[PDB]
Amino acid sequence: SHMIQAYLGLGSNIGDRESQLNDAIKILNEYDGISVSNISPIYETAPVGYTEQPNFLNLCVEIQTTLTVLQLLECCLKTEECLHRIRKERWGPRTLDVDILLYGEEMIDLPKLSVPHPRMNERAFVLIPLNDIAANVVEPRSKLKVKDLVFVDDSVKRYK
Ligand SMILES: Nc1nc2nc(S)n(CCO)c2c(=O)[nH]1
Repeated sequence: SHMIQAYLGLGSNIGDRESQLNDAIKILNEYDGISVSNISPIYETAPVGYTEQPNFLNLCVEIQTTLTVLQLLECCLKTEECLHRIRKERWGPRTLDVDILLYGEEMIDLPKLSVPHPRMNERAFVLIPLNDIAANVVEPRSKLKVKDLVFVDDSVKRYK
């Protein structure tokens, strides 16, 4: 029951993107061991990786959690599988990504999981919305607080 403060990164680029983010937050907070305590603004971001796909909506969430980072990962995975289910086949699959960004001030390096991801520092679609809710949290790989990692990126803009 020692509570860890974690940050998650959420994204959806196809379907009702905002409603997808919204549901993921709700589902995560429904776990006995997770309490959603803050949410960033939503940002519309240009796709990173494949450039030929729709824009994402991204946000980040602060949680107070008594789960271990792997149990938290489980909750993330279950939430993805759940909001991926088709609504109507002809509409196609729905989308949602939920990543653990920060878990207390710990560096976690397991074969199935790295928290923070070592390349998270590259991602404005993460850092910008992260900075709205975790500006003063130290990202342990770099040793920089999130407010000092965040950089200018015009491909990321507030959505509402
Ligand atoms: N802008 C942006 N690009 C992305 N590429 C992938 S893959 N993803 C899914 C997150 O890993 C995203 C994303 O959430 N936002």
